[PDB]
Amino acid sequence: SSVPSQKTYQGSYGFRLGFLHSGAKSVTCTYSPALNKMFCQLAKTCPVQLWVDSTPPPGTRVRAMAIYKQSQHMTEVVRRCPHHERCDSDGLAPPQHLIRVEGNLRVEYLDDRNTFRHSVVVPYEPPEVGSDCTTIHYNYMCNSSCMGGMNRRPILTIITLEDSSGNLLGRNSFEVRVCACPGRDRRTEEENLRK
Amino acid sequence: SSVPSQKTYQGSYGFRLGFLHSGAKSVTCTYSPALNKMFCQLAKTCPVQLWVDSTPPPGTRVRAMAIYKQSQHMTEVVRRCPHHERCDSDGLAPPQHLIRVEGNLRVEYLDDRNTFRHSVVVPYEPPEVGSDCTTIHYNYMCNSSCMGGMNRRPILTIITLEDSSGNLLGRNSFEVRVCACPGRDRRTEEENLRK
Amino acid sequence: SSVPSQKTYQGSYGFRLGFLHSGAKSVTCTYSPALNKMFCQLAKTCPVQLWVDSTPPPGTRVRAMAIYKQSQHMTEVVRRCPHHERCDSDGLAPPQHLIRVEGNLRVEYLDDRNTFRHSVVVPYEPPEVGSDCTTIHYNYMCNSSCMGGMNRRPILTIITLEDSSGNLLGRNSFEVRVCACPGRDRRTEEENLRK
Amino acid sequence: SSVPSQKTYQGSYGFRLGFLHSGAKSVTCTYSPALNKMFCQLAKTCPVQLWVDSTPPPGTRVRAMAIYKQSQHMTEVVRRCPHHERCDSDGLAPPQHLIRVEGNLRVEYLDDRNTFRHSVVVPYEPPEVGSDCTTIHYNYMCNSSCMGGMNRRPILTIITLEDSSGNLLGRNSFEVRVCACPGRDRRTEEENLRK
DNA sequence: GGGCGTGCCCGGGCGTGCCC
DNA sequence: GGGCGTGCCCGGGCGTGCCC
Ligand SMILES: [Zn+2]
Ligand SMILES: [Zn+2]
Ligand SMILES: [Zn+2]
Ligand SMILES: [Zn+2]
Repeated sequence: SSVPSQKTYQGSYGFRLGFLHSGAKSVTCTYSPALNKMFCQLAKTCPVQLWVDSTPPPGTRVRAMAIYKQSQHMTEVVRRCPHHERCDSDGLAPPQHLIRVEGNLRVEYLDDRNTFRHSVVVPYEPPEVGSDCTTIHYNYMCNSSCMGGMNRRPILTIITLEDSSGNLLGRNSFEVRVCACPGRDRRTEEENLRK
Repeated sequence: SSVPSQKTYQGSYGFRLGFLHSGAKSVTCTYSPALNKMFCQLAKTCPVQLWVDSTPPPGTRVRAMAIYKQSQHMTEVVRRCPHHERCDSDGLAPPQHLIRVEGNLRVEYLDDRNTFRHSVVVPYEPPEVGSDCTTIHYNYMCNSSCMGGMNRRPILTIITLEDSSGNLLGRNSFEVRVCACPGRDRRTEEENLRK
Repeated sequence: SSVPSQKTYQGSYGFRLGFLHSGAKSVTCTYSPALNKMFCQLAKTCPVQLWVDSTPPPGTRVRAMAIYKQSQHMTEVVRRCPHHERCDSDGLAPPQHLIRVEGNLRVEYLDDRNTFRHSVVVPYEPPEVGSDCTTIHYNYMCNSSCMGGMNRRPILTIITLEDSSGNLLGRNSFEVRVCACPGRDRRTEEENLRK
Repeated sequence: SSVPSQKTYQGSYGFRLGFLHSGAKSVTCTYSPALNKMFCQLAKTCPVQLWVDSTPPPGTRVRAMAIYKQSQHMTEVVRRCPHHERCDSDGLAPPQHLIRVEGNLRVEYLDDRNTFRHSVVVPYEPPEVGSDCTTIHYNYMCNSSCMGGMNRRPILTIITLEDSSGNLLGRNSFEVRVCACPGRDRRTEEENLRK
């Protein structure tokens, strides 16, 4: 009961995610729709669009949390490796958190008091007049390969729309690989998929 | 009267088990429907799905217990071998218990006061809206071959749906082999079966 | 400095070891001169002859100690596995000791206060008028394969002739394998040697 | 002035090092005379022989210290990476130290008060009558590749014979690679050398 | 962008107590 | 005495940050 659900849930507000088109072997961030997987470099900007069919009420929040994808590792909390944990904080993000948000004055970093899982939360803001969507800029602060952290294990990022009390309004998820060469690794994984 | 029943019993709630599809000679966990037998590596995650036709009431519990499959050994309590008993506790599991549950804050480990058999219990949780089933992650903390423990003897795991008082609501079981090479050993035992 | 020397040392008294001729796949004990290696079954009698060119003085003692043969394991104390440690004492031998002596009223079992290594000691007795030699009956109380004990690692037995203070008068050694089928395993290891 | 000398110096006592012959792709430890380089697995035993032409006086000590081989990295202290630092102490070795000695009751672990470099020291012991030499068992507690530690950089181990005050009596050194497959990597580096 | 690292995954096959 | 177990040794080969 300590691993959060990843089940997609558009909910009453029609909550969906969108991703940008990207460029290179070493592109900073690129999303594979075939794999529903984001490939990015350590600490680079990963834009994620939030789409809704209708505006949720005031006090709605947007939470991001990583979990390991594989059954064998689901119950292990995703955290930064010891090496990077001792390195690059912005004053708000605790050094142990993998996922950060940039460019948001109201960001909150949470350590669940029962599961000890990390997450990062911002208020939901509606798009400008109109718009079609709102964009959050996430950063992942370890490579998937980091020894003593993710240790080459795939993760999912779970994005939830929640009320102020943490009740679920919507949920979406995508896989992530943080690596040196996102364009190479996207092409490799897509070719293995179509094989 | 000191060996528990293994008789299948879907009961009033239509209680059934499901297992995941698995990958390798040394896959960490794989289930053989032909043998109704789980093959897994020591301490690796063994996901088991709980299916019900209708939700049981609050206070319902899910218990797992191991017994030796063969008549000659049924009356012997299944325990960890002395070597592994002295090794890896998570703070909750007594070191003598073969079966653990991972990722559940409400787990209880029991030593029957009359039979001295071990079991591990968690509360039953209904699936998310939606979902079709609930999944528990079990771990087996000795190999089937462990000298002074299972000593190469096959075991059954008995999963029971129970009320708070221990009254039976449903029961299912499967055989287990804990070994270094679950893929090899599943294939070997399936080939011997079809011979 | 915590691993004892195995260097052969006949010393002033011309101290040498002798071994009996043996019979079968599952002979209880058999010695390979080609390998300088004793093969025996768990807890069976292993006769070792003590030869001297001249009688050492009163108070001389005979000590036996096991060490792992391989550099990678030399610094680990040789002990019985947890399973057998909890099983068969004769009233004198501590349950953790691998090597016992049978049929000697003056046997002593020692745990070194600095290295924690085990040994077993008897007084040296001269041969009868015649013889030509004196024989000690040793027992090894785990198989080489025992999990959590020797764990398939080869050992040496070091036999030392010592004065009452532990000063060295002579030293000899031989390799040991404790196993179910000493005759099979001797033939296998001798054939691998001559290959 | 904060990087120690590696210059060979047999000194008045004719101090030299010797290495054992080794076996496999994944042999636990193997020494390349062509490269004057030790290849070993993390935490496995690395035997090093100490040879002298004459016995040094009482109070003589043997120190081992690691430095980075390349000019670009020489001035950086060699330490364990953060991941392994937080893992496996024997009660004596500080968790930050790369080099340990096993099986010696008089080992000392030092952090230089001026350079902050680590070293491990044992008393010099003369060979037995027999023997020709004395052997020390070293362990290296990180892989050469460890992120945040050696980070794929080659190191030298410097072994010094010293009086009680730290004055130099003799010095020798060898390169070290700690890796998963010492046999493979020795063969690879020897082939590159002869190219 | 091409290509070398290097811990670890992968299947082949040898152990070794015990069944026959 | 013949022969099957079964954890682990063995070499082949894929990773993936970083050198070129
Ligand atoms: Zn990291
Ligand atoms: Zn066990
Ligand atoms: Zn034993
Ligand atoms: Zn390390």
